[PDB]
Amino acid sequence: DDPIYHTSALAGFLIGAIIGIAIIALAAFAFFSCGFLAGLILGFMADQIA
Amino acid sequence: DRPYRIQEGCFVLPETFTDRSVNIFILEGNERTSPSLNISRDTLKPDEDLPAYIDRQIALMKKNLGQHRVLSRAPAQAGTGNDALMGEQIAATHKSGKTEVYQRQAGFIATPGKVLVFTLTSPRPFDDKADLLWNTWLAGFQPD
Amino acid sequence: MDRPYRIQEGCFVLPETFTDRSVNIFILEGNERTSPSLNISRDTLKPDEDLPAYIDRQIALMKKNLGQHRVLSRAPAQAGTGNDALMGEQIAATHKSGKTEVYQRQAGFIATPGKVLVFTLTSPRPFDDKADLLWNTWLAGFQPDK
Repeated sequence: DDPIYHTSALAGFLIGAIIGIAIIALAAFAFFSCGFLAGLILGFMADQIA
Repeated sequence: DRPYRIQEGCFVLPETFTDRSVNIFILEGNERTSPSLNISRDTLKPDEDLPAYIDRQIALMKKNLGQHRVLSRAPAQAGTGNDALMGEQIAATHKSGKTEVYQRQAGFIATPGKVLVFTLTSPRPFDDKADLLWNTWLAGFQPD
Repeated sequence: MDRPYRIQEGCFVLPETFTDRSVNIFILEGNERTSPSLNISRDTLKPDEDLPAYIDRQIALMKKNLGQHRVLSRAPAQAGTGNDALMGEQIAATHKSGKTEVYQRQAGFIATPGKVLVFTLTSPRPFDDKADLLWNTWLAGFQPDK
């Protein structure tokens, strides 16, 4: 059930759309898109639509 | 044993892996005020062709994003000449609080069952520069 | 101007002013339980920052942004084999996600001057022999672009 380890809807157009808005609107995304924290990027993305 | 290529080199993976990589390109230091590019992947459901997949993606974005609006949908092409990929593109808007973004997204079947998606995002309505970037980006793609 | 950029599916041209923040994500299939996943990310070294200092900064970022981040080990790491192999550093570390303890290995390497390449394995349960072999098989098979 966890998108970090399983296929999910966080793919394709949906993740592409979320990534774009996050870059502009969420300062924290700069940290979750590089370095060690990026290992959990899909967990961060899931939280943006929950 | 399966090879995989990234910009920095190549390696091998387990045979049954699913690629959910997201390529992300930003103008650093102006990330909130400049266009960004990203590339994502997806897998078609059984008996699901690309038009039905995009139908499904549009509904997912309306359900999960803020005031998602699809303004247009039209054919798209990734690459040029014999090796080009056919697909569809949309132009859309959605919001996160009082911030509105503008996006163009195009999806293509790269290999059987596998979708490749290109997304351009801007914090402002697309000007001529942003339209040029969109078209040069897609036209320059060379499938392996 | 526009420079080439390579992905699994092909290549394209990218204006040289764009910084690459791609995150590769590889979802593996489980057996009786959920399987670890693999991830590759990028970063930029600060001026006069060496790799150990960069790793320190990353550990601090994980501590600030996650729950109960705990380093279990830190040691040298190697990406690839032969003359072109990259020498770097790795950690093993856990953190809490809801009610569950997540296990990670993360290794950083200076791939090109000023540029860090990070390899990550994430598991919802303690490492086992299978997960350890995956980690070392993956790192050993990396072939840097020459």
